[PDB]
Amino acid sequence: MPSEEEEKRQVKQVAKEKLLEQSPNSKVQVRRVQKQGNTIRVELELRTNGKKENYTVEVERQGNTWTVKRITRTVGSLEHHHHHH
Repeated sequence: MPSEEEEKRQVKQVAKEKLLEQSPNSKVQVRRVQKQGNTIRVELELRTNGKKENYTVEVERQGNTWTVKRITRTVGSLEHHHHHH
């Protein structure tokens, strides 16, 4: 029986390893998970030297196997410095 509880264990592991394939110097941790039918959107948080990029590895159920639809990264823009020197 494909136990739903075990499905999180698989998907979040696939998700983190993909981010570790994109950036082996970074240490990734799970941030948020959403079961949406076949497609699980797992938000993760990838931490690096002076970087912290929130990703979303959107995985899909094809048969028994979990395939990555996309790896999304948080979009950046110019901010307003709270601290001024």
